[PDB]
Amino acid sequence: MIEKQMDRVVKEMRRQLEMIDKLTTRGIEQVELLKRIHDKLMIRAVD
Amino acid sequence: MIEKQMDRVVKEMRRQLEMIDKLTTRGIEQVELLKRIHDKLMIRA
Amino acid sequence: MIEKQMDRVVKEMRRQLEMIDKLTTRGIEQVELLKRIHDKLMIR
Amino acid sequence: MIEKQMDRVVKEMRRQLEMIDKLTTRGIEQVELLKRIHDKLMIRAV
Repeated sequence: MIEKQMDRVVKEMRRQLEMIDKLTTRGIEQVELLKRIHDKLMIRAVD
Repeated sequence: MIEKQMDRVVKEMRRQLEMIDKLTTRGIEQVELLKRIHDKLMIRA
Repeated sequence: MIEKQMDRVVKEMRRQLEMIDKLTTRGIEQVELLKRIHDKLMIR
Repeated sequence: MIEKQMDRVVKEMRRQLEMIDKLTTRGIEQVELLKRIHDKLMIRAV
């Protein structure tokens, strides 16, 4: 049945997109951590 | 200064990741809409 | 010597974005598995 | 109707995913640009 094949695909896509979402959130955390590093450099760049 | 180049890049990356996030959310909505389509098909046969 | 901390973060971001890339490519495959399903339905 | 509706959805998703892909590639470029910045910092450190 194609409807059962469609089901397997839909579940997989949901699962892929949820992972991409988790990774994206983890990336945004890293970007903040990168902003903090930029800041430390700026503080050191003055003295 | 490198530090100002780093700043421009960090800001850009955040902006890219926020877009990817919006698109991902939009995709999950579409996947639900696809689950609804699969259900209609199940009802039809 | 933060730079080592910056390094650890940059490597991790590279790793995260490469995963997102693999998943994105897997999604595009799926999107075509779906177009084939659409086609089978049309043939019906 | 459902078949054509499904088609709309699928085209939309393919478009969303291709954008995510472009952005991901742009992120990878930025990460390289960041590696280069780290290196410059290393050179300036000594």
